[PDB]
Amino acid sequence: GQKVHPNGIRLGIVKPWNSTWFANTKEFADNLDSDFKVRQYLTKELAKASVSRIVIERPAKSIRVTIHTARPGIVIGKKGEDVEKLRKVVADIAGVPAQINIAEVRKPELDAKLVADSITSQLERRVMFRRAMKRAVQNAMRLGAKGIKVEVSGRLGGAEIARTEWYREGRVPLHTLRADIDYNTSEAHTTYGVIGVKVWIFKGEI
Amino acid sequence: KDLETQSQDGTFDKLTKKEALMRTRELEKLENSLGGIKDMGGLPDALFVIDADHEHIAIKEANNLGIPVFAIVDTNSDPDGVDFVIPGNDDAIRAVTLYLGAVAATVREGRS
RNA sequence: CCCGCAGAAGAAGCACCGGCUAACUCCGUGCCAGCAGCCGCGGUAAUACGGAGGGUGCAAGCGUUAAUCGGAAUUACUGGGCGUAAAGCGCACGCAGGCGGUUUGUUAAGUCAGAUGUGAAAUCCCCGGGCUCAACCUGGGAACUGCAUCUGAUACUGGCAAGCUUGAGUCUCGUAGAGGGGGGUAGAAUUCCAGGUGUAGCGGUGAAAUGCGUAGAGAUCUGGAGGAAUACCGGUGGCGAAGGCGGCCCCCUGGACGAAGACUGACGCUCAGGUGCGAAAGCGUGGGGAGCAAACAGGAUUAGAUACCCUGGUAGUCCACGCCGUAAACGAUGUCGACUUGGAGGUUGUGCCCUUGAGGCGUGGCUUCCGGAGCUAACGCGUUAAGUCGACCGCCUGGGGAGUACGGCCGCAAGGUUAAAACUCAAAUGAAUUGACGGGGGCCCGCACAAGCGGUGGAGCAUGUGGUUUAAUUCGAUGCAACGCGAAGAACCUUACCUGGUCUUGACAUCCACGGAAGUUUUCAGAGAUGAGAAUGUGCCUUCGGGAACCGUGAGACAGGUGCUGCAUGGCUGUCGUCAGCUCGUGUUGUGAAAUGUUGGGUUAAGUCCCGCAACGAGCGCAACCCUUAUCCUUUGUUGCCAGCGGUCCGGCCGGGAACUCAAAGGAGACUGCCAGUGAUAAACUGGAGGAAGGUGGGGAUGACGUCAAGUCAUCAUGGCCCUUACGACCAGGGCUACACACGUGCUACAAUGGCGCAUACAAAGAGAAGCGACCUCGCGAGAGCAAGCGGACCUCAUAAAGUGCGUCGUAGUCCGGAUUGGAGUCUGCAACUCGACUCCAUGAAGUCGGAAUCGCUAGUAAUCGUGGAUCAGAAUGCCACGGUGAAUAC
Repeated sequence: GQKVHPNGIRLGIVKPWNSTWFANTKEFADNLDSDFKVRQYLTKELAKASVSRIVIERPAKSIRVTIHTARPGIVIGKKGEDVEKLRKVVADIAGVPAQINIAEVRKPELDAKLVADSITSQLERRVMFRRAMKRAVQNAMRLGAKGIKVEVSGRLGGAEIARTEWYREGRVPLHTLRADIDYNTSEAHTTYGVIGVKVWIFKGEI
Repeated sequence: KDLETQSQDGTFDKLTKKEALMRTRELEKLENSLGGIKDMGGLPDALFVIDADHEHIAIKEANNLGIPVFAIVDTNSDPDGVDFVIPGNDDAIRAVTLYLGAVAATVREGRS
């Protein structure tokens, strides 16, 4: 449209990568398919687990799955059973042993991915969007976030004509590279087509 | 208040003198504006005003609040915005000297 | 009316459900069927149409229509309006009519009090009563809002009488004035006529033409003839009822206003009908006719020009006497009277203090502007009121029809005045607000123009598009912001399009039943898909009635769809525009839409910064933060480098060295930081120093709120609707490359700052493992053989090209140019015909700087030379990077 992906532009400077590893020009292709494949799987199983980001590091043919999650209880199951269950297939997809390692998140409502899910969650259950949308914004201020911005679009509220209503509280300087802005996006599959949600958080300042 | 601390003892060289100067001249801005009022922190209960011509702006505002006003109104002033009118000169230099000191003593003892 | 009998057995529809208005969803149909009191609903997702369910209202009735009233204060007596929304007669005089100052007495009409006569009963109302209640019947009262008579009251209005003076009017002395009619008169100027002087233009316009002129104009001088208007003074200055009225003098005459008193004694204010006056134009009779000028003509302008412009020009405009009776006849504001803060002015009288010095202190008449309260829809009005009241008169009742028709009246006529209806619409209209826009104003910016350089449009070829053709020329993009675009690369593939051949639980996914390792090997028919066999292997755990696997067959859910709608959508993108703007909080002004902040003075690349200020703040943007580039220090020294030192096949090649190049990390440095000057001692701007670099040092990345219901359903995701022995799937060949034709974007040219031959000099960046490939051998060559080294500062791709020295051709369609064409070929790939690139020999066209028109560019840029990379087997003049060479001009 007009704006560049907030995450991408600050990668080199502030926000670190998500699939951190190395591979010569030859095998580069294959790893991408593999690393992508597990990412697809984790979304498919840990959906009802509130998983924000999943790191895929590969040192010396060792597929490392670091998951920055919210609810370890749901992820580990009992005594870790679920994790080591996941360990099997993941190691199989990547073709090499996989030490699945979790990472609990400080504030579930301060990560862009997770919150967007909540907005999506309520819209996936017939919740009046303005109440749903605004609830998250109050939360960012109530958790101390320096700023927040949200934005939904589509057939919102069952309307025929599609419209895009956004919201804003707090300082969100997107043009300042120095500052860390946890931005993320999620869909919203309702009977009224797909609704899209975007959320920004001026979490970091430098 | 914060800057007042930041100025006499606080940060004055952290970035560069040029912008350190910025806060200083900014301190001057807030200085002439909220200088002699910073300690109030609430709402006053009496507005003693020298001229009603230049300061009708505040009078109406004070009148708009549950507050009494005392104006040294002049021949070209509207007394209808005042409560306890004080006719006479306002702009004469020596005039206020007589005025304020008279008020100064009354207010000095008036805490009895 | 009462009693017994019998079984809940005989006994509830109607309208509406978008809003008004109580009450909702689903399906069906698709600007059709329809609906409807109104606004409006229906376009393939209808709460408004039809049905179903649920439900809201009323009930033996419930909806529709019609009709009266209500709401409608949209006929206003109670109870409206007329500055701009409909509405002040054009102004005035004035009979009837309406109303009328003040004092006293008087009468008692109107008015008031009481009583009386009457005001039919019924009905209504009040309290009772009677039918099982009620409806209904009915008792007594109240009321019958009125009218007539009689008696008291006498304030207010009326009749009468007598006054008073503050209303009105008269007189005396003065004042200012474009007040009106009549009679003379002065000067400037224009036109014409008569001469003198004198000579090729004059006049007119955007330019020009018509026209005037060598018969001698225009110009200039003198004389004369006339008609009309009065420069300067001249003034939101004066007079007049209004229309109007302007040099000067005279005559006749109206009105206004003032000082001071005298006098009459309410004699008033308004006013239907009526009478008079009443701009310009127009009309009639007779004059006058300079200038100006409808009509008219010619000449231009123009697509046309019955106009705007120019040259002429009649009626008219001027006078006399009559008529016409209309104007945005307008402070769009009827006349008269009273009361209610102020300020600055102008003009005309007049009393007083000093005229002591162009003055100061007061009181009256008219008039201009600004604004208080208040009023008002707002704008604004505002002691000259649209303020607060009183008297009287005119007039309005949605817009259009229509100020018209008809008739009356008046008119010489043109017309005027008086003044509708049917019909049609659901608005019309005013004030103000936010914007957008202006062939409106001011301020500023941008390769926007200008100053220049080089291009396209003309040629050939490449590529894309429209059109055409076709079995198919897949589908999408199609003002700027599509047209070397999606496509970073169509022979098969790709591929969605066509013909023909095939399967249809399928090419792919999961679950079921059963059998079979998987897989490898080989042959036939077929264009291929596939159909037909023949063999081999028979592998992991034992519930060993089977795993898990991969394959085959059959069933059923489905799988799949490059099928439609980007106007159902997310995601992603372009453009306005890297333009400097876009907004919110609280407060404040406004009935409110909103405004203020964001405006103003300076300033800047910039709502950047300072100051001012009913605004104070803040956010998003601008900037900075990030990468690269220009300089240096420090650190490391390979496969990179070579100064000071030795060995050399003088090759950084071998020791050796860590200076330098370079490479790579970390920092330094540049911030108006310093000086002078200007400027508000502010921001900032101009120049200078030092400095590698100077005013965001270059460049890139970065794209605000929103706009185009802009692109995309075909990258992907995805609501609907649609196909589903098909629009799904496999296959061979073809098509996408077709070609009377048009446009776009490029490359090569058209040459001598140029072509060709020989030798020779100087780059950066990047790629490379079914990949790049030297050296060497063969060939004229594209390539072939063999092939170290390198998955990489070492090796390879890979010999830089322009350039430079020399020879040479000598302005030709040529030693230019290179398409087209024949032959012989190499490589790639199963395969080169439709349809690959490259080489060799031969061939040799168009084209000699390109119409109207139109694009890019402000410094290492334009232009020009060469190079590499992604896509990819092969397939670049495209796209994306690199370096060489190196301008012009900016008032």
